[PDB]
Amino acid sequence: KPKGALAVILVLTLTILVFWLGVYAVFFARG
Amino acid sequence: SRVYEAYPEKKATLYFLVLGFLALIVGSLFGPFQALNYGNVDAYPLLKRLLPFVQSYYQGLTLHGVLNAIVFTQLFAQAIMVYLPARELNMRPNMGLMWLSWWMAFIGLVVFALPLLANEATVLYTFYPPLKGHWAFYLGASVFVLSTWVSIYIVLDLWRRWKAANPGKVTPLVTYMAVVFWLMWFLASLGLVLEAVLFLLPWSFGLVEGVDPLVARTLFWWTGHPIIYFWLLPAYAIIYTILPKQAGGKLVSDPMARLAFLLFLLLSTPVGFHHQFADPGIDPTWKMIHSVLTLFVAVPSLMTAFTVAASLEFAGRLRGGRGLFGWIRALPWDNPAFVAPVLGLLGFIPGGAGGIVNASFTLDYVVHNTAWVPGHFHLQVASLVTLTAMGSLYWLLPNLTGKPISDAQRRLGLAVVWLWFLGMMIMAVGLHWAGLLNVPRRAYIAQVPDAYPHAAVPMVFNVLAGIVLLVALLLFIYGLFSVLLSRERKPELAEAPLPFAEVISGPEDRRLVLAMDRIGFWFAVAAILVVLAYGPTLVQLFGHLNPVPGWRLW
Amino acid sequence: DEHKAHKAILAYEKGWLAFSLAMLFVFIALIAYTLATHTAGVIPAGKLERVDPTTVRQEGPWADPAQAVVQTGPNQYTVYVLAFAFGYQPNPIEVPQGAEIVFKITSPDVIHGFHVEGTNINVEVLPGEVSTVRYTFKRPGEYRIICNQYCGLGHQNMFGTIVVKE
Ligand code: HAS
Ligand code: HEM
Ligand SMILES: CCCCCCCC/C=C\CCCCCCCC(=O)OC[C@H](O)CO
Ligand SMILES: CCCCCCCC/C=C\CCCCCCCC(=O)OC[C@H](O)CO
Ligand code: CUA
Ligand SMILES: [O-][O-]
Ligand SMILES: [Cu+2]
Repeated sequence: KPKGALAVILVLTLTILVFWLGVYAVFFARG
Repeated sequence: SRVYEAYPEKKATLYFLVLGFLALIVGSLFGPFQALNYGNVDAYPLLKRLLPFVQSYYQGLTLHGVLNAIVFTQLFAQAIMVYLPARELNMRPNMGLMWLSWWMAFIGLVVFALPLLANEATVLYTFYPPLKGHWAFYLGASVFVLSTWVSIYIVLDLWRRWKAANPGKVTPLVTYMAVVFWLMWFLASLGLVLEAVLFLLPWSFGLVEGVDPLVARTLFWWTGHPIIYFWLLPAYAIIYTILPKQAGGKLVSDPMARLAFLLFLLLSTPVGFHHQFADPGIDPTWKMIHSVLTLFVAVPSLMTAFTVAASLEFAGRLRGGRGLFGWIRALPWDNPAFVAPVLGLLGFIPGGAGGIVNASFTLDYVVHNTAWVPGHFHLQVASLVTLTAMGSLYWLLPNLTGKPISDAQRRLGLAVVWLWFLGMMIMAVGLHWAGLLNVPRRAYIAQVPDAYPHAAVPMVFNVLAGIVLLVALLLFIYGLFSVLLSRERKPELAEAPLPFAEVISGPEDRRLVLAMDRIGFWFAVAAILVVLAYGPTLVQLFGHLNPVPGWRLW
Repeated sequence: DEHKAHKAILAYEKGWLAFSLAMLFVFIALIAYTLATHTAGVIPAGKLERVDPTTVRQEGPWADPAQAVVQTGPNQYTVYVLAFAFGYQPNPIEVPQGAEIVFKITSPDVIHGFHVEGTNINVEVLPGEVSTVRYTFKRPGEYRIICNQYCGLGHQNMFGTIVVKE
């Protein structure tokens, strides 16, 4: 298994999710 | 040089690269001042003492955007995506056309540059009507961009010649990238060519009284989305086909690389309403459709993330690294051609995360036209693309010129790329954060020092970024000039093969490669998608035009 | 070995790509949700509503800013806002909390933004076009309007005010 490539995509997923869900929270807070 | 007589394409490649890096240098001079500005520090008095022709923050921001994001990126794309496919095929580009594309770019540049420098087109790099720039800015810029139509013809010619010699062979990888990339660009470019020919040119010449701002923006963003993929793909061609060798490994999938590029050809253009989520008179169902297709255009970079990470992991394992992080430390961190794109790829993680937020329709109302946007795009173009081009100085330059890089020049390149990277990271934090605080983009905010009190903390990151990047830029200028003006020349460097990677062994899905090679077909699909995505809206706009007078507010 | 690594890389890549697909689709569904709620009022009306920027300050609903706020329903007000170089009229815009506000914004000159700080109102204002957006203010008080589209050298100081009355 490509463990290092999986770590990278993990960091990427967590970053996408923190950004997206963060802004989604902001959006509703200003709604 | 007997090298330039056999490979005249090295000299024309060099001219594109050098012109591009000169534009990057000049446009980037304004960057530190803009970063200090977003840190609430006004250094424009100093900038104007040094460059007395600069009349305003906004004139400097027009120059920065045009020179860095339009001129430099285009020149690099024309260097890379002509020269690399020509070397892979070992065939000569049509040199008459190559030269003509260069002279068009150079001439368009010089012509647009005159009103820009004279404060006659301080309309920014988006030039949105009714803001009305001098006719020479629109003409110079039109001729600059049309230079790329010649490049497209160059590469399609290479490919057709090769295919005629080699019927029933699939297109070689680098060539396949460049062909789909230039065809994508042709379809992409038609928005702006239309905006220019039907509206901007006749208007700035005095032939029509006004321009409808909504139709001009709609045609602009048809092109302005895919132009970003046009900046990005030449860095991707290096990252897929050259970087794996520089890292000490191999590209892990040729078919996955072709597939990413094929997704970019289909999805780069029909998506521009994601720049118009806040625009009146475009129907919301259409915005949602472009939002969905925008999230799809994310797929090829999501795919690229894994193909490339696995290639780098592979190289690190070849070089003795073990564990879950040992592969990272085993990579050639002493080589700037390796380090620059890798750091740019790391910043591209939060870069791409912001882009997926921006694409999300209603979420765009939180960030649109705020400092977040520049936060996102400095990760993508000013960091990934620019750093990948900077790292090319370290293999491409010697290959084009026979000029050797010394040990001392290699180390200074490492320092430049590290500081550039860290500066972009630090500024991304301050701008993302200031944008979440409603600080607007495109604003001389240091001139309203009490308007943004909540932003005091990200403002310190912007000041720090401005200083870090000033230092990176100065070292870059010193470095580029040292290798450019350098004493020695070893022609063997100009004659060594480009450092193209091998592809890892294992099959390779021929059914898929063959399907992907149906380039006429995929091109017609990409075109139909653009008719479907844009046709209905543009038929409604063009049948209800409302041209309005032009203004000069600077 | 290379055969092995290659097979394993593609296997896991297929997995990542399915996952990444799933996540994008969840975002799509979460976006569709916003579109069904009152929060989607800030999306501009998709409707072309053409006006003449050269006479907008002389005739019609933008020509008298003190009459720009008009009750259009039992719990709804329509506000005719002019964004111009370099300010907004009326100033202040005064509206009751908890009413639905339909903002009809246009410009007599160049493009301006209309970003109401603290809210999702964030709309481009095009000369010759009316931007229509809806919002209900839940909290009384003073909200700043920021121009976020470069409109010339007065851009950084182009602000307005909304006052939401208890
Ligand atoms: C080259 C430059 C550009 C890239 C690329 C780019 C990508 C995207 N952007 Fe964007 N952008 C938008 C959406 C996206 C989306 C969906 C993506 C996507 O294509 C992103 C996909 C990418 C990813 C999902 C990241 C993948 C991660 C990778 C590939 C790195 C992996 C790491 C590795 C391999 C390293 C590991 C190695 C180790 C050693 C650990 C939207 C709206 O939807 C707007 C309008 C916002 C507004 O309100 O105005 C916007 C605005 C802009 C502007 C402003 C235009 C203006 O002046 O008004 C520019 C210049 C720009 C540039 C760029 N943008 N963008
Ligand atoms: C020394 C590095 C540089 C720094 C410190 C820097 C800083 C800045 C800042 C602070 C802004 C926001 C200004 C505003 O919204 O008013 C900006 C705008 C911009 N930057 Fe850079 N920049 C740098 C290099 C790059 C380069 C390399 C690219 C492209 C390859 C680039 C492209 C842009 C463009 C496209 C904009 C937006 C222009 C506009 O809104 O009209 N920057 N930069
Ligand atoms: C505000 C945020 C600013 C901070 C920005 C930082 C973000 C991450 C920084 C660097 C990533 C580097 C990760 C990998 C670096 C590896 C170098 C290495 O492993 O060196 C091995 C040794 O040299 C044998 O070759
Ligand atoms: C060896 C090199 C590493 C050294 C790098 C330091 C690393 C990060 C920390 C601070 C730098 C901050 C620079 C910011 C400069 C002044 C901030 C400012 O303008 O202060 C405003 C204040 O918040 C209201 O008045
Ligand atoms: Cu009005 Cu900026
Ligand atoms: O432009 O994304
Ligand atoms: Cu885009």
